[PDB]
Amino acid sequence: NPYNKLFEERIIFLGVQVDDASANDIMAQLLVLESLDPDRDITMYINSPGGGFTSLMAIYDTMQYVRADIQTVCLGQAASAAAVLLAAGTPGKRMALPNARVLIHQPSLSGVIQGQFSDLEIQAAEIERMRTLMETTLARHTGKDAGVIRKDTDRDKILTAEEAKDYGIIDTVLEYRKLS
Amino acid sequence: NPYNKLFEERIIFLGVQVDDASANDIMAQLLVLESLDPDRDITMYINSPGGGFTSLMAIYDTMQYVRADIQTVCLGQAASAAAVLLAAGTPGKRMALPNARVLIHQPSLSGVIQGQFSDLEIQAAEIERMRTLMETTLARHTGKDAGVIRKDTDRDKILTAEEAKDYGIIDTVLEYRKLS
Amino acid sequence: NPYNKLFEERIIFLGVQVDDASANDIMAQLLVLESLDPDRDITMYINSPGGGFTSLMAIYDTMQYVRADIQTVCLGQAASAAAVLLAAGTPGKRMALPNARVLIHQPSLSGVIQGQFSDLEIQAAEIERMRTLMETTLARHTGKDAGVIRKDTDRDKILTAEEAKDYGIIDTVLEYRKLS
Amino acid sequence: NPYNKLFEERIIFLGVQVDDASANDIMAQLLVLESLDPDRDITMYINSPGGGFTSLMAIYDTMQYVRADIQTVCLGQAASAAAVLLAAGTPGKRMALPNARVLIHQPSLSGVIQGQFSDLEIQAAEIERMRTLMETTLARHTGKDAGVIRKDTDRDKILTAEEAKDYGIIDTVLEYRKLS
Amino acid sequence: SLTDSVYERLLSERIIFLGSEVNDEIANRLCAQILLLAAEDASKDISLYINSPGGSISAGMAIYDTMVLAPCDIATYAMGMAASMGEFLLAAGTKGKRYALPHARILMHQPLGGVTGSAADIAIQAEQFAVIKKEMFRLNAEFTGQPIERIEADSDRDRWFTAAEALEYGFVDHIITR
Amino acid sequence: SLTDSVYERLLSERIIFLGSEVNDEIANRLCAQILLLAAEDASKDISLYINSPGGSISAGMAIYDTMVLAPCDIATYAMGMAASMGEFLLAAGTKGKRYALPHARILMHQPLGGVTGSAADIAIQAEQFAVIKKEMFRLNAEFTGQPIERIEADSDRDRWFTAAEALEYGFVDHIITR
Amino acid sequence: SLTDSVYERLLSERIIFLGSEVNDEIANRLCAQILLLAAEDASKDISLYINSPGGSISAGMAIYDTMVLAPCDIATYAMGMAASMGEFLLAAGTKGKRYALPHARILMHQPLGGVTGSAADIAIQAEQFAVIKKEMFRLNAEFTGQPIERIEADSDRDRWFTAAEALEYGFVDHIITR
Amino acid sequence: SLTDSVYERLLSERIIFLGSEVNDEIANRLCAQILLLAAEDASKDISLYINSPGGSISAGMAIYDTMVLAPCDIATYAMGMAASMGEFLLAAGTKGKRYALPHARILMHQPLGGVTGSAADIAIQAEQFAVIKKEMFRLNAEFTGQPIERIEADSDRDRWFTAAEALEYGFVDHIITR
Amino acid sequence: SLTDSVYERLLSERIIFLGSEVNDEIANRLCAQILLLAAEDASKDISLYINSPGGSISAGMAIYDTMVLAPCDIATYAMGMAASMGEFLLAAGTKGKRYALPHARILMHQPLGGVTGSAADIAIQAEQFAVIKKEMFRLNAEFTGQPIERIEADSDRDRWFTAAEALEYGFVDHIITR
Ligand SMILES: CC(C)C[C@H](NC(=O)[C@H](Cc1ccccc1)NC(=O)c1cnccn1)B(O)O
Ligand SMILES: CC(C)C[C@H](NC(=O)[C@H](Cc1ccccc1)NC(=O)c1cnccn1)B(O)O
Ligand SMILES: CC(C)C[C@H](NC(=O)[C@H](Cc1ccccc1)NC(=O)c1cnccn1)B(O)O
Ligand SMILES: CC(C)C[C@H](NC(=O)[C@H](Cc1ccccc1)NC(=O)c1cnccn1)B(O)O
Ligand SMILES: CC(C)C[C@H](NC(=O)[C@H](Cc1ccccc1)NC(=O)c1cnccn1)B(O)O
Ligand SMILES: CC(C)C[C@H](NC(=O)[C@H](Cc1ccccc1)NC(=O)c1cnccn1)B(O)O
Ligand SMILES: CC(C)C[C@H](NC(=O)[C@H](Cc1ccccc1)NC(=O)c1cnccn1)B(O)O
Ligand SMILES: CC(C)C[C@H](NC(=O)[C@H](Cc1ccccc1)NC(=O)c1cnccn1)B(O)O
Ligand SMILES: CC(C)C[C@H](NC(=O)[C@H](Cc1ccccc1)NC(=O)c1cnccn1)B(O)O
Repeated sequence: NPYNKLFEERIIFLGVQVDDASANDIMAQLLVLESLDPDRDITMYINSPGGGFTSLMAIYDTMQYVRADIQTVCLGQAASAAAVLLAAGTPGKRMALPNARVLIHQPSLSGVIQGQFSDLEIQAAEIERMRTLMETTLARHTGKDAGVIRKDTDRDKILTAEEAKDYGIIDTVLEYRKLS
Repeated sequence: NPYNKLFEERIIFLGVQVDDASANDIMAQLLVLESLDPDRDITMYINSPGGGFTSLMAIYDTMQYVRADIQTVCLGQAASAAAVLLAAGTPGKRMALPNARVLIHQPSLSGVIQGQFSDLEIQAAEIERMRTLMETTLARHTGKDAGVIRKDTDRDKILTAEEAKDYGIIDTVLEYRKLS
Repeated sequence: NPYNKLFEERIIFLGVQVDDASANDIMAQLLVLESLDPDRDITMYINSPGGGFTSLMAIYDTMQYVRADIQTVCLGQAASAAAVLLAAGTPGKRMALPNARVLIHQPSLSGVIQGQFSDLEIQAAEIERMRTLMETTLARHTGKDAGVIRKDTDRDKILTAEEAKDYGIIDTVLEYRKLS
Repeated sequence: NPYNKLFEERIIFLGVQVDDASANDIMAQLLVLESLDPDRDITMYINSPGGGFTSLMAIYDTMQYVRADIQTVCLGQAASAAAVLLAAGTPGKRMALPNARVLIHQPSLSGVIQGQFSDLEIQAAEIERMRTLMETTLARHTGKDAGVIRKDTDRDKILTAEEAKDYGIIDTVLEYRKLS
Repeated sequence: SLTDSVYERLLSERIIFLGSEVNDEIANRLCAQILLLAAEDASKDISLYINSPGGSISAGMAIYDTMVLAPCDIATYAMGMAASMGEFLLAAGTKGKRYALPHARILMHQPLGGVTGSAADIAIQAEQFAVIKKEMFRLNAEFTGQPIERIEADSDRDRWFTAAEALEYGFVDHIITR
Repeated sequence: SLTDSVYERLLSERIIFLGSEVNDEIANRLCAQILLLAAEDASKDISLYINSPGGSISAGMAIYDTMVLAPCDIATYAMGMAASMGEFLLAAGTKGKRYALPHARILMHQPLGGVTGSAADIAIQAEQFAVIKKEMFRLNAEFTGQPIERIEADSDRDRWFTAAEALEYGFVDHIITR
Repeated sequence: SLTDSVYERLLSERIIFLGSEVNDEIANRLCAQILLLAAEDASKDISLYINSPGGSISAGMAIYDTMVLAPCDIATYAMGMAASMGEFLLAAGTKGKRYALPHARILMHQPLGGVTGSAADIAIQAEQFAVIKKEMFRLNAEFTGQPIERIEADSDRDRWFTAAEALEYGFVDHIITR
Repeated sequence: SLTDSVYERLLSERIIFLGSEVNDEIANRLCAQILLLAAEDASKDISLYINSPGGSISAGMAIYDTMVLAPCDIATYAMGMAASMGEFLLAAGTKGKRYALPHARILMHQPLGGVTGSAADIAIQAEQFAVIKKEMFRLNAEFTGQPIERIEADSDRDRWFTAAEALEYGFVDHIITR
Repeated sequence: SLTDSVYERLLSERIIFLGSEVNDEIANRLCAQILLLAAEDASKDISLYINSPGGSISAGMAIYDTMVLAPCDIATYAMGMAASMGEFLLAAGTKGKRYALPHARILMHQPLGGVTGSAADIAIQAEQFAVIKKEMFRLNAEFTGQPIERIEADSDRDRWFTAAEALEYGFVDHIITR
């Protein structure tokens, strides 16, 4: 079973939309591979369209918690939260395939949430500290000034893997082993 | 199977929306780990958006019933009922990841319930004693005056884990162990 | 179980609509067969209607990453992304059944995405570099000038397998073996 | 399990609507029975309402590819794609039950596909070469002139098994064996 | 229309109908008709015929205030059904001029509503439901002449009345029989 | 129609109704009616009867600006319900001419809305929600004569008023009783 | 109707309303009204009152061209809300005759749209979105008198204005206060 | 209605609007209006103002045939948008009388459709799509004066025009600026 | 309405439109208009302009019988589209008075339908489909003057005609060009 043999070789496969249930699976997998061998590097494969900030920071804190280095490999897409998880790998071990896409953008409410203006001043203060935390996280891991990331994630910033290396999202664009 | 290996290492994973079926699973898991070793600490991982008050107080009473200490760890979100379950851990063992979110707010009817005014004086007296019980529970576990919590949970009170420690929801913000 | 016996004989079966979950399965299968025997050729059977560009370039980069040669065999259809994956096989090992259909066409937004014009200048710059990357990929693997492919994938270009050989999508139209 | 014991006795059961997933199962089954014994005849039971042309020509090419003779047996229905697969058996081994129905008809777009007229000149050139390929295939296997089949599949041509034998779709109407 | 034409000709004869549920649209056109008829002639009676399953409290309180502040005497007529706000506006007619047609049925019951939102919202809706229920029962006790304790006891569940039972209870003043 | 005919005859008597939620359609026809009545006679009062669950802020600000810039004195009448923008336009009447019918209920509450989109969109919606909420509370403090601190404190949740409580608070100037 | 009757009587007084979203239906009837009023009398001002959440660019460009090619001076009035195409047509009024009612709010933002179809379709939609956005910003820079660099910078996200801020920015020429 | 009343008064001034998508309902009423105006006076120009996203080919060919067979000169006016059948009927006006308002945008593109049914049905739809596309391009080459090879090349995808680009290309004859 | 007013004014000029699908509602009003115009003046021609995608056979046979039994000569006009029942009623006009506008397209095809129910129901529907198809082809052979074998052969699938091809085939008698 190919997902088992990834996990037996210490590869957590993100794969799907980052929601609660996807975040719950990875934190279960980050801690088991922490307990199996805390000194051997966990690899995290990321092909996710992102989504979720509390699901982001559940995966983010757990992959920062564990003793093992997290090797993040972007496969075809790391959008929104998944690009933050892609930068969340340990320095020197953040990888991307050459035609992988890194999409960084500020947090967004999917759909309108109603309420009184006192309720909405708090839901707006929440997405503002969701925004600053997304930028403070992505500044620890890209080496940028977090106001630069606010200017850059003002809109959808699609990064090619070669220019996600220059941005600091990843550290290495993966070279092939068949020359075609 | 990573949820089995959490449960074999005495970790109950909340994970999803607290409803009846989620509450039914945890009480089944709180009592089995009570029967396996009542002197060894049950750990409860919380990444829940909350919901449900009778499902809250089903999980709450069961994790207060068992002989084992409950180590509550907030992963990315401990909202509403889940933040009460997060405070429901034993003192000194209530943990949160550094970018976890604790959201405390008063109970709310999801959707309108119709009825005569005599029916609605009782559904309002119910959510009032749902509100006082949410505040009396959260005052036993945070050390606040339960009128302070009424002022604080008047709206949605988002707590960062460092200021959920100051609020008394958790006792320790978890430090990272990446051997680096 | 016939999909297991394909995979035990190192045959990855694409089969379905290329989306995230289909791309996640193949990259799990491309790397396991890379780890089982990196010098023995992986065969990729393609009967897909395509779809997805980040799911395309997730499968594309992984089948270009692995040490094993990828034998792409088109069964009845390689439309959209799947025709790019069909050309993504190693030269000399790109096969098609005689009545298989190869459909190459420029990337397309399924459904309207709304937004401000600054948001739409970026979603249009994205599908433009989705278009150039689809043509640069398909020019490395067909030996065309990538402006020829832009003229050819301007509309839906259905290729019969005998004229997908002349186009460079495949290298061999498969002859039948019926003892006859 | 009765479908396993069909497959262990080298009987591929078509059964359902010919779509991608049904075509993917049969090609997996045609090649496994090719690898188990390439000199022993695969039997293909057809009770399908048809559908799909690329799914047709995926099953068609694979049952023409394999070394084993394909014994096609029509059970109660071979319509559209399935009547072409019924004629796709080896000569002398194309069978039908006496009250089986063979329905041959030209390819059809299920539902309207929109587009510019340049897009629709290609979708019409596609169903025209879908139509000629359906007639060229059915002329190799029935011994007709492929313009005769165009006149005959102009509308829905329902063939009884006794007059699908005269048409050349099948070679033998199966006699009953009730030892009674 | 025809239905609007017949209602317009009865509006000329100072006969207005509450014939639907009392929502804000039917209440505003009745309040408009009472203001139009009281401005047209301030001394002739307005005949309000109630065939209503009841409706919004505030919509019916708009009608009731327009009935009271009109200088005309609003003669009310239970025509088939005066349930909920329909019995309220029936009993809100001028004393001596509240009529039940002999087979009208009067439904009296405490107000219905819905609580929603947070527990601080619902606690304020409940305070306001207690205000509306006390005021609706106070006015039904004023209209019928019953004690407010009996009004509150009878409007616990649905309390149905015939025309003769509504005459004894006090919703109507006469049962017209011609 | 009939309902449009009765409203047209009250428009001739300079009586206009805010009887629905204040959306842009009802606001534009009220603004049209106020502009039509102020052009017809610029010295007679316009009677605006409020039976409204409230509505859009900008729709009600269109009505409120048309009420103020009209040379006529807009007499407002709480008729059953003046909630949200309905209490605002009630209290926006000419001082001395803001009336509550005796069983009208006035609902006062901070504005409702919805945040959506990206975090830079929501940060601008929040700045504008703070501008609208400050301006709505400033005008309710101007209308009622209450301090803006009390207006902001009372319009935290729903704050219901009877006609007598709205008279004490300052939304209306009289409770007419005839 | 009544609402159509009040709008017809203001059309006789040369007062037309943009009171909805600017779609092609509301734009064509405004263009029809401007052509009808300019043919009726070519020297009197047309008062266009804007209560609009904005709408289609090409619908509003139809109105804007009909406003400019009319020999009448189109006096515009921000009535509650002038957003998107509503602020555009507000600022498209005759200079000296662009008014904001004192509590109107003006929303200025780059155009919204949607890309769809193939990458050659979307590349042409993007070229045309750059043409529309440049032309909308050029005209807002012409209307307000602001530089086109400031118009483009302020219309990145939603940029809200009060009546006083819109007077300083240049959308309106006066804030009428009577 | 009001909208029908303003269109009726412009129909008296021989101004008709194509203001919707060109479906058979809008085409038949335009063909009815052109036949009505050509029968009323056969020498005065009919002003057809186009604010259209385009529509059915056969609906617009009904309008185009009614425009040509009318003895009147149909003056056409690109008012905001003349896309597809809207640019066709714009360019189908009388030469010298095809106008673009200065901010109208003209969209030119090959016809859209849909193939469905069996392969013998679709082969006949494709033959007829080639006939319609050749005839639409022949008439746009006749209207604009462009070669049919350039019309076919430009109407491959969407081809947008400003009023000045449509004047150079040949859809309109003047850009009116007053 | 306006659209009904323009059609009423063309009905006074004896111009009726078949402008929709021929269902029973559009057929009955055309049959009503033909009976009304033949009773008004029994010697002047009725101009029936066809812009129709076709429709019900029995609805169009109602129109066709009303066209024939009218003492007036029904001049028919292919205006953009005459498909199915629209080409039938086009070709059903008076000989010498069947016109195609020069870019009308005529679609000729066998009738469509649906079989449903039991096998005894479907066998009777099939007998009746053979009766309708034989009668529709007999009348198209009578109208066009083509043999019924050619009508049946051409109406196998969709058979499209331009105005010039329909003139050669026999649906229309002239292509008017002015
Ligand atoms: C860049 C990081 C912060 C993640 C981004 N933030 C979000 O908008 C997502 C929301 C989302 C997006 C797509 C699908 C499902 C959920 N994160 C959130 O949960 C969220 C919630 N409220 C405000 C802002 N973000 B991205 O849109 O996923
Ligand atoms: C803070 C604690 C009390 C949990 C909070 N409670 C609630 O708001 C929840 C939300 C909810 C869930 C199901 C159905 C209706 C409403 N309240 C309740 O459980 C609830 C259920 N029935 C009546 C009244 N409240 B939170 O919103 O989850
Ligand atoms: C070779 C490939 C790139 C050509 C075709 N590509 C596309 O049309 C696909 C279809 C699609 C899938 C998901 C969402 C939207 C659109 N385009 C994309 O992958 C895509 C995805 N997001 C934005 C823009 N394009 B085909 O459908 O795979
Ligand atoms: C006779 C052979 C060619 C098969 C026939 N072809 C078709 O009409 C079916 C139609 C279909 C069925 C299921 C889902 C989608 C489309 N085969 C096709 O896929 C198809 C698609 N486009 C044109 C023609 N055929 B029959 O109708 O299955
Ligand atoms: C008249 C009274 C005593 C009984 C009933 N009236 C009500 O309670 C009505 C029924 C209704 C109408 C419209 C929408 C929702 C509810 N309720 C109200 O208007 C109401 C409910 N809660 C608070 C304030 N008013 B009856 O009219 O159905
Ligand atoms: C009047 C204020 C104080 C309270 C309430 N206001 C609102 O909730 C209304 C919501 C509404 C209602 C009907 C239609 C459209 C929008 N406020 C607004 O219009 C609004 C909301 N957010 C931003 C700007 N304006 B009430 O009117 O419901
Ligand atoms: C006035 C401008 C600056 C601001 C806004 N404009 C628009 O968003 C308008 C409204 C609209 C209409 C249909 C679909 C999408 C959007 N945009 C357009 O009309 C538009 C959109 N894409 C291309 C051309 N025009 B507002 O009017 O909504
Ligand atoms: C008009 C020319 C320039 C190009 C475009 N035409 C079309 O797309 C329209 C599509 C349409 C529109 C409304 C209702 C039904 C069908 N073309 C047709 O009407 C059409 C399509 N296929 C065959 C015959 N006519 B435009 O209108 O979008
Ligand atoms: C008119 C002739 C030449 C060809 C076509 N006729 C029809 O399809 C029409 C349209 C229609 C209406 C209702 C249900 C099914 C079909 N066929 C019939 O009216 C019809 C009459 N009898 C039996 C079955 N269908 B055309 O109108 O599309």
